[PDB]
Amino acid sequence: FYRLKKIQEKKKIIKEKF
Amino acid sequence: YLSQPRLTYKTVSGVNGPLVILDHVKFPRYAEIVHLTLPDGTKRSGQVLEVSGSKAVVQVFEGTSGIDAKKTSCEFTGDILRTPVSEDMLGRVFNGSGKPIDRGPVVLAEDFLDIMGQPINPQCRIYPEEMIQTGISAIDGMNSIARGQKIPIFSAAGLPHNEIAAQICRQAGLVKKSEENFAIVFAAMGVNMETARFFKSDFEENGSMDNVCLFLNLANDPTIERIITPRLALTTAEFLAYQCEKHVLVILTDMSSYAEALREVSAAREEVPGRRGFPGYMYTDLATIYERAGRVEGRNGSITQIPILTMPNDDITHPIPDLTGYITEGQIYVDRQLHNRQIYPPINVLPSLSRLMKSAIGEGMTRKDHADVSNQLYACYAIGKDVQAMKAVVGEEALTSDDLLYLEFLQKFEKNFITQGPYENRTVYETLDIGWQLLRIFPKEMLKRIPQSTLSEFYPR
Amino acid sequence: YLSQPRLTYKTVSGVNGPLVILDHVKFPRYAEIVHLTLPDGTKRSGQVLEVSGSKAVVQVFEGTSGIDAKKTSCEFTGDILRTPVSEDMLGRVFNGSGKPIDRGPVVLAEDFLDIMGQPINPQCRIYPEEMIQTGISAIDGMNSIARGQKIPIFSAAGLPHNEIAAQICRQAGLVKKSKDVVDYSEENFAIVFAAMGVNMETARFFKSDFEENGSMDNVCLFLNLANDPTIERIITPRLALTTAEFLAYQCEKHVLVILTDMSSYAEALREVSAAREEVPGRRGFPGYMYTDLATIYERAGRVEGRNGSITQIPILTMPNDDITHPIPDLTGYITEGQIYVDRQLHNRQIYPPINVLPSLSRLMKSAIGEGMTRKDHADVSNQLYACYAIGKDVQAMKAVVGEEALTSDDLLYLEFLQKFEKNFITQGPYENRTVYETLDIGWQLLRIFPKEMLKRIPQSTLSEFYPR
Amino acid sequence: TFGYVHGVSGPVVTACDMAGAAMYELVRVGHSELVGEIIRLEGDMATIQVYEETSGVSVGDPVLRTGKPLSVELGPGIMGAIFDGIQRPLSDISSQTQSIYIPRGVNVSALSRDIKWEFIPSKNLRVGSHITGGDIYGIVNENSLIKHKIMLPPRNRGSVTYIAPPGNYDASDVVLELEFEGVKEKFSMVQVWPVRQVRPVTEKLPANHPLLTGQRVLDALFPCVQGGTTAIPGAFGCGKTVISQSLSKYSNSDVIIYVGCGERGNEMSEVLRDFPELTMEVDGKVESIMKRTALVANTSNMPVAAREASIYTGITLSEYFRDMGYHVSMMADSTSRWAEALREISGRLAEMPADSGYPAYLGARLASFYERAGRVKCLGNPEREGSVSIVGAVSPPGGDFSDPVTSATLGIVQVFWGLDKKLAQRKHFPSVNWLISYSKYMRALDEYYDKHFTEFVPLRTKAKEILQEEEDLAEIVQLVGKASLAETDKITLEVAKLIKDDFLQQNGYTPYDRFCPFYKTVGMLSNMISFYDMARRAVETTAQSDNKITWSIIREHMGEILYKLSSMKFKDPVKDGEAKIKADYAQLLEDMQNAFRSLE
Repeated sequence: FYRLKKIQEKKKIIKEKF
Repeated sequence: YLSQPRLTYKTVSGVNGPLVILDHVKFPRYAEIVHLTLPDGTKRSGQVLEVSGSKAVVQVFEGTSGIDAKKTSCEFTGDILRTPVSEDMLGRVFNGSGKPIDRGPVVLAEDFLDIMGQPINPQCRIYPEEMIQTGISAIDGMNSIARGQKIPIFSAAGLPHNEIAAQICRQAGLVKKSEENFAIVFAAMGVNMETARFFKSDFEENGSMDNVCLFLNLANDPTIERIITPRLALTTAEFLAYQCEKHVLVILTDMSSYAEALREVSAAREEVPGRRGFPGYMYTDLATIYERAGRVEGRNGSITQIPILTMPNDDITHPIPDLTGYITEGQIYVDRQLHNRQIYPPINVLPSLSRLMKSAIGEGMTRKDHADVSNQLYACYAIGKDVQAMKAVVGEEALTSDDLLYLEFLQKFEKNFITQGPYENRTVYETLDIGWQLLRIFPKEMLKRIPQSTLSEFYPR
Repeated sequence: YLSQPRLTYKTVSGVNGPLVILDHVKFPRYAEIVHLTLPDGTKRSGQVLEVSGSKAVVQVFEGTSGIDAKKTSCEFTGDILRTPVSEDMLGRVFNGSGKPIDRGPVVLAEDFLDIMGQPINPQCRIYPEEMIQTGISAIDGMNSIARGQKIPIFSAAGLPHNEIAAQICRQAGLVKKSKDVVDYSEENFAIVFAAMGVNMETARFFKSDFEENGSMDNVCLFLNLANDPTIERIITPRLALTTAEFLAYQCEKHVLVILTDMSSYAEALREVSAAREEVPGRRGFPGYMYTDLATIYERAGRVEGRNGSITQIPILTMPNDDITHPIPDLTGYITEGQIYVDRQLHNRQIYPPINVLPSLSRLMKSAIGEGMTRKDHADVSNQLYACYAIGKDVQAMKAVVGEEALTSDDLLYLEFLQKFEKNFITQGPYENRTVYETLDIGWQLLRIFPKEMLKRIPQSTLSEFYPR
Repeated sequence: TFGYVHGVSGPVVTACDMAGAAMYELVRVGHSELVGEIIRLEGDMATIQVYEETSGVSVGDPVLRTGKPLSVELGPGIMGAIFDGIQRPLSDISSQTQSIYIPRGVNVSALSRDIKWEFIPSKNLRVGSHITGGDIYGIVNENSLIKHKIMLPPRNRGSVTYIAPPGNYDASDVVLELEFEGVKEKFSMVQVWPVRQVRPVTEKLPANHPLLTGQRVLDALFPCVQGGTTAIPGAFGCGKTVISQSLSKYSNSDVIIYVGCGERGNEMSEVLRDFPELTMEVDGKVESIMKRTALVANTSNMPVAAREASIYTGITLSEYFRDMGYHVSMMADSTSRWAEALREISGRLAEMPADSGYPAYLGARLASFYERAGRVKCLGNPEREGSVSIVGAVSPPGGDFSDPVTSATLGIVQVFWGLDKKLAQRKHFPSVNWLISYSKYMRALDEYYDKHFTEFVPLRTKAKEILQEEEDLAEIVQLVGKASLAETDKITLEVAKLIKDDFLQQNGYTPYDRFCPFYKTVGMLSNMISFYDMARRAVETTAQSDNKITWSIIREHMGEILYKLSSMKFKDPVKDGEAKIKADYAQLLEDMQNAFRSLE
């Protein structure tokens, strides 16, 4: 669960690049 | 000396959980302290945790509530947290944050010391080997605690660990026999106030409130100040030890609540978890809490810690007992089974262990036969437990004489040695004599843990 | 073929562990070899993995150290990795990168081949039928293997699997000894061995064993130590496999590849994945490691129109003696069979400690029978096997209760277990047994029971052979 | 040339305006110039793992750059001193500050530049002769036990132009000077060496000599070679640190290096207090063992990242003394703390955890760290022969042995030892499990043991058989109540109990058995096996023919003799010469024989 949460947050912050 | 006028910014760019972000902050000072003015006027406090660019994340000691991004204000100190220390604080009471509780004043603070403290030079350490007089047979004789050591007690809910703390802080002494006295230090950790009242009453029972530096914290209070309280108490101990040439009996309670608060903070900060979900740096934090102890060159003072902790589910492999065992030398492990057997003091002797027998005991301090007596008693008790387990199924008929002798020895050991009572201080010599009387039941041949010379010298009585 | 001068860039935009991200590269190539020059002047190599617009990422096969944002150069050859390969590679030694380490000359290539090789067309592949002698008693007769059959060796830390590998590679032979010996002796076995994540002591043990055998005329050795960089292991196996392909399908010889410590390959791939921030599968290993193990385990079997063969004999370690650990499971889904060296047998000093119980070799189905090995073979193994399983059941029942409840049949099963372990399993260091002898030993171990107990055996065969 | 801080997060600091950067390059930060190392770079930005707690660095602080990676100093004076993770001599700081605290990031020299030392030339090297890197040319006597040797550093050669004559010179005083192409270059007695780079060697060599072990157990059962690798995983409570102390205290090696990773200063307290007291001689005068040992203390209060450095400096020091042509046994304590520190630096740098939260590269790092070992042949004209062994200590997370670190250490190491919680609960010092523990070097040592003792194999095989049989029958006798057992079972289990409570039990702190030699151990085991065998044959024959010898009657006959066999460990070899000990052993043997003849 923690690993999935971490990658989801990574994808999210990548999404807000612009 | 800091002739710099203070600052205050209103640029609150967000709040998420117990964290608050401040944008346009000018030249952040890391590990700072700030004060917060709520719109209605209530005061709050916190410490800056993270800084990056013109941003500064800050955690709040008392917890986020009511903070408005447009109305509240925040002002900046520019210095790490420094706590007021004072030798006159003894006999007073304060909350976790340090403010007075008894309608006492703002303490006149002999100095301002770092809350995080500082490490100690390795080479500036001296080993302690003075045995302390506890008055409990299960400690003096089996798990004798010496000065400059930090043995905790592993206890669960409903156990009489509080009374053990009372006894050890009441019947403190010196085995090696001017006057002596121990400057008690104690800080609660969110425990229910009934236990706090009981400790207070027992501390007046001691009759030396003038040497009782006390701190309090209740369950209903904010959780996150529990991260600060023990560090403040330890700073006080440092000040009273290495600046006033005094011995301090530092004692804590309920480290499980501390672990829980640190866990909640870590979860809010989404760090990498560990076993059971605990923080990775819980070990280093516990190290900063515990290794602040001992005695050093050029000082006659010393630091002794008794950080009793709660033990959930009576599981030895639970992370908090495990890591506390690693960081320290010794343990006590009060037993639930013995308390259900209606025996006091209910300390299991087998799982307990003290690592200071190497120098605390021996000839010239207590005797030339303490260590071998204790080793023989441990071996006999363990084999007695094993044969008891065997008898639990096999039955008395198929046993041998040795088995019955071991069972009788175990019965004598439990009824007499452990049974000590609530207010009957006992000397080291009496416990040694009692142990010898217990051991006398076995003839000399089967004693495989005693040297020949001592066995010939002392046994025939 | 390429006939243009090379190209060079200098824009380095970061280093993320064993990866080097960079910017402003025009018209790159996916899976393309890159050279590096450091400020101190040393040389290096890498592989383009990610590509996006002008920015691209690479992986330095020997790690990153001393690289600089502006004082390091990089060079793009604009070509897929082409490795050298010749028949002369026999008798040589190299590292993971393929450079010499035994003082010998640089490689002199006969041809340039592709590291990825190619997907063979399955229709050409000829189904194996030859059954290869091993000399080992547990493998021969019971979990035998064939020419071209890929079998792994499951083992664990501290187990003596290394000399088992030595024995299987040294005692190689064919079981068709019932004909003229002169035509039999012509056949040999080229060996190609690829150490990977192997300490010094085991490597020198293997090379000393090979020197004792005196078989370097047909041994190529690729070596890897612990002190070397880790990312070499990503490509080390592929080099050996491509050389094996060239030595089999073009040099016509019979080759036998050996691979070491595939869990290290999995660990290196997981490290690359951890650097590459892709979606992690179970236990953090990337999802596509299954396809990668497929691509590294498929270069086997013989092909039509030729006469060479390729047998894959990897060894892999199971952490904590686990069978449901990911890498054992996925390898089980690629490889057809298992061996399962057991620690419990090793505890009582039985060498080789091969646990027949969880072993399997599917391609035994048509590799044995009259004319091939012997008329009466498979049912003997099945009977021995069922008897062993039931004997282990009786042993457990003895543990639970005691010998008092055991019947005479249980005693017979227990003595069968004892003799089976003592004779059939225990072989010795250099006891090269024959197939007929192992069949005779199996009949001997069957003799202890009368006719009635055996159940999975034809009565005709029993009347034919048992009474003698 | 300089950078400015941008952000900080405990032990990591992001910086800016540092385009001229290279990873694993030393740096200094803040007004306290705390030492650090680059780990990540992107654009002009970077990140630095800081070897000191960072409460006191704010944004915009200067970031000084240097050109060399992490490095250490090698030369005379290192022996007998105490260092921390990044090589600070604690005595010098305690003298300078005259205080009991570490100021944050003090700039002290590793080796004092104010003590002069006698020097001896090579006696065979003249101005104009050619020399290659790795050749000893000078001898300095640090103390009467060790004669320090200096050799030309690698990547250096050519013909010498000047050598210092005999006399007293300090570190600053130039001693040697060589030219190889036409350029003169000077050389002092102190060597700057990067820590992460392996020292070159000539070739590797197998093991031939056994590493001495004080305890009877782990020597006659699970031995270790002088240059191999050992692991000692064990849960808390056992305190295997004392086993490490016993290893350091007594050993046939030449130099002992202890390093600490996150333990308590009390361990240091015992070792520093005790070693000056302890003393021993080899070829004459007696000298304290402190002169032949070096310490690297690092308590847990110290900064997190410093521990990795500390381990690396330890292996570097042991490597330098490996080049000296000696045998150096090191024991590293609590590598799990190193694993945790690496987990923490990664987690703060926000990588993706691989297994149990730990990074994806712990295995390769641990394997490389252990790989720096073995017995090799040095690279020099005096043709030295060096050797190094490691004793790593593992700390299971809660006693569970399925942790990734434990599996990796098991997979890399050659000798594995087992610690069991219940055995330590028994006060059965040491708590060797003898069931999961194994070694892989008995075969190599068989040549030595045959050449020098000529009888160890039957003893070992029979001991292993007895222990295995007792382990098999333990739960069996538990689940059948010792009712229907043959005499053979009873003799086996009781002699196994004798072996357990006498031969395995060994209190290494009582004065008479702080240390045991090999000959006494094999004598003990010979006596025990002879007793067991003679009892076995006697009971077998008597049961076969008539008048079966049950355990009770033979026990009545030989209660006195088995009591002596139990109490025979009470020898005190310092007070008892070996000849008298073996004479008493023969005397006991013939007593046992006489009793057995008296029975039959």
